[PDB]
Amino acid sequence: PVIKVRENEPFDVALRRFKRSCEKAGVLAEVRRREFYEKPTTERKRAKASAVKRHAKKLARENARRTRLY
Amino acid sequence: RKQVSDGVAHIHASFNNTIVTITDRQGNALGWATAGGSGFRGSRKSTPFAAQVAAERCADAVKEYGIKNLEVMVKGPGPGRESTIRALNAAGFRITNITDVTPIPHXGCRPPKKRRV
Amino acid sequence: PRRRVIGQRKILPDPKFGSELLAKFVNILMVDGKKSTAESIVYSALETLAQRSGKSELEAFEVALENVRPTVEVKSRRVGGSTYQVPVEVRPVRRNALAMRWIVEAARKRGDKSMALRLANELSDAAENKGTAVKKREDVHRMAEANKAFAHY
RNA sequence: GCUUGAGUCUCGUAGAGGGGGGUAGAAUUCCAGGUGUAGCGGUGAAAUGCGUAGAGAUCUGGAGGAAUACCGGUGGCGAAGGCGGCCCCCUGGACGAAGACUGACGCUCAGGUGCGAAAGCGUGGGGAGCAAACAGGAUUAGAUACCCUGGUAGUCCACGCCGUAAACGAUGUCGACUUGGAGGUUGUGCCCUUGAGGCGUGGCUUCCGGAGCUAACGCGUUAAGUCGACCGCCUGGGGAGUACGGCCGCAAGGUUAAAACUCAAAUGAAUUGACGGGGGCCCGCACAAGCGGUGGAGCAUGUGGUUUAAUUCGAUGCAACGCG
RNA sequence: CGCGGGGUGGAGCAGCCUGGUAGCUCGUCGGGCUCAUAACCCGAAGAUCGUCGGUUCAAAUCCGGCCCCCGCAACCA
RNA sequence: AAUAUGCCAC
Ligand SMILES: [Mg+2]
Ligand SMILES: [Mg+2]
Ligand SMILES: [Mg+2]
Ligand SMILES: [Mg+2]
Ligand SMILES: [Mg+2]
Ligand SMILES: [Mg+2]
Ligand SMILES: [Mg+2]
Ligand SMILES: [Mg+2]
Ligand SMILES: [Mg+2]
Ligand SMILES: [Mg+2]
Ligand SMILES: [Mg+2]
Ligand SMILES: [Mg+2]
Ligand SMILES: [Mg+2]
Ligand SMILES: [Mg+2]
Ligand SMILES: [Mg+2]
Ligand SMILES: [Mg+2]
Ligand SMILES: [Mg+2]
Ligand SMILES: [Mg+2]
Ligand SMILES: [Mg+2]
Ligand SMILES: [Mg+2]
Ligand SMILES: [Mg+2]
Ligand SMILES: [Mg+2]
Ligand SMILES: [Mg+2]
Repeated sequence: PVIKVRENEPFDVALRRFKRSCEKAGVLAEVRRREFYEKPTTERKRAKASAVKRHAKKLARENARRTRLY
Repeated sequence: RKQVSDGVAHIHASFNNTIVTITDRQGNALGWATAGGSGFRGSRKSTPFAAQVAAERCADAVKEYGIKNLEVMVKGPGPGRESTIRALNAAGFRITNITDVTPIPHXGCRPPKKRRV
Repeated sequence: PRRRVIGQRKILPDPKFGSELLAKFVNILMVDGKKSTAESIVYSALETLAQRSGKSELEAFEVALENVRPTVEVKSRRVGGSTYQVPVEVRPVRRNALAMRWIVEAARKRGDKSMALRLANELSDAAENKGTAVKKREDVHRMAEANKAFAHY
């Protein structure tokens, strides 16, 4: 997440580009993940749960595409 | 007393406090300021405004070295990553490099057990 | 309420000067619905302050109000364990209402004789930042400055 | 005798499969030093704790241990437990294509033997981080807990022992048959690789669902469908997986496994409410914003209580008490 | 039996060693929040100091005994 | 952030 302010690059846009570079690297997500230790059982359980909810959401999405509401 | 012109600003923003340190390009610290030393205790010590105040105070404390431009290296996940750099540029140093140096172990040790509040 | 209020109630400008600001002042000073007494007291205070100073009654009243008007106050927010004294900027109508209310509180708590005398003296002190009203505004701004860390919300 | 079960060989394939050895970078910690000042660290707040003996921060150089970010994937392998940096040596299994070979050599399995997470035990090492025990601070009526600051065993290695887990897809192993769809992964064939395309065929794996089954929930070609072979296991709840006795163990304990009494239930799945310090969307002077009260004073009035011969009876959470 | 202490609201403790006056916590009472209780919040009262007798202008205090309660010692033969 | 309890047939 290292940036270089270039020629004729104002401070605000340099900071914005730095923000987006940090998010692209995802650093804060990893730090908030590593703040505590979560057991391998918890890791596996929550990974499975996230995958299950993603699958359910996408099936509900492209099923309700074939549904009229009003 | 010594003139350095080109400095490096390490921001260390944890979830509870922001430490801003201006050094030369050798790691020799020239000054520092902290959100807790800027008159903030507890609930307010870890807010972007507190980080802004601390960065401003550090900038003013490092004035006689005649620092013109700063590299910037940011560490930690705290709120003091944003307002601190804003306050540095508002103070007036030419910010030429902004880097995130947050420690990310490539595994590493075992983190503390998870809280149950 | 959970819906929304209609437009504010129409207020008839006071007869002597035709200022709805002074009408609101009279209403705020009024007690037990005795508007005649409130208007007489306000008018006596206004003429007395105009004579002691030199300014027109209306402009002198505006100066006294402006020296008391706040700009940011503190409201309570809940997160946990403690409360946030979040500083919020005030709208001008609330500014004038608060200034009038603080002036009237200070005037009532003053220790003179006739309430017209109390109000004239309090407004005169506000004309150079001395009254309990300007003290209250001082307290409000310094409390908001102390809590400024919570402003981002 | 036969080959279609079972197995061997030939060629390749994909993989955190296993054992041994080496190494890599990131990071925490510690040690030495340089710059550098009064805070740091922590919390819902706080304090214990660290710091002017110069902490925290930042830089340089070492030391050592543990785990391998990204790749990373209801992805892969393994009989299960489980296995994830990179490299090398030894090594097991699966799978595909074509052919040849052996010719029922098969399936299951009481007793037996082996493997078997974590914790734990023995000996010898190791010890960065984390952390039972422990101590202090806080919270609280208490708080021998959650939270905070430290911290030992232990997590790590070699060998030996334990042999238990919600050891779980709560679903024994093997075989055959019975509509589909969308994927994922790994081979293999055809053509046109004519744009990584389609067209098949194998293996494993994920979700939905059909007939059927099921008490229902649900399962549904990876069956809980239709059958066959063998084994294990159950017979109301509690007592009790306990006691006694065998066997195993160094111990913790594991395994096998009752009884007397006692109850008329215990239980599973769904249904309607109610409730939640569960979620979403709302509303009400519910809060918020204001104004004015009560609670203090004297009096009026009602009530409770005392009192009296009687202080008539009734109302007494909101929704009784200037009430009948 | 000797020696050192102790007797203070309902309970536990201070105060007292420097004679001019008795406090803390819990508890009790009254009200408040609650549907009600506990916790909690706000107010109040409570002991004239073991006891007798002295000293002193004044004794919880100083003194002498007396009463009860602890502690140490009660030995050598 | 703290937020314990509720035995009188129906
Ligand atoms: Mg922590
Ligand atoms: Mg057996
Ligand atoms: Mg172990
Ligand atoms: Mg032990
Ligand atoms: Mg050991
Ligand atoms: Mg050892
Ligand atoms: Mg250690
Ligand atoms: Mg403790
Ligand atoms: Mg701890
Ligand atoms: Mg078992
Ligand atoms: Mg398992
Ligand atoms: Mg499982
Ligand atoms: Mg089972
Ligand atoms: Mg078998
Ligand atoms: Mg498999
Ligand atoms: Mg299904
Ligand atoms: Mg069944
Ligand atoms: Mg047993
Ligand atoms: Mg036995
Ligand atoms: Mg209100
Ligand atoms: Mg009363
Ligand atoms: Mg009253
Ligand atoms: Mg009556």
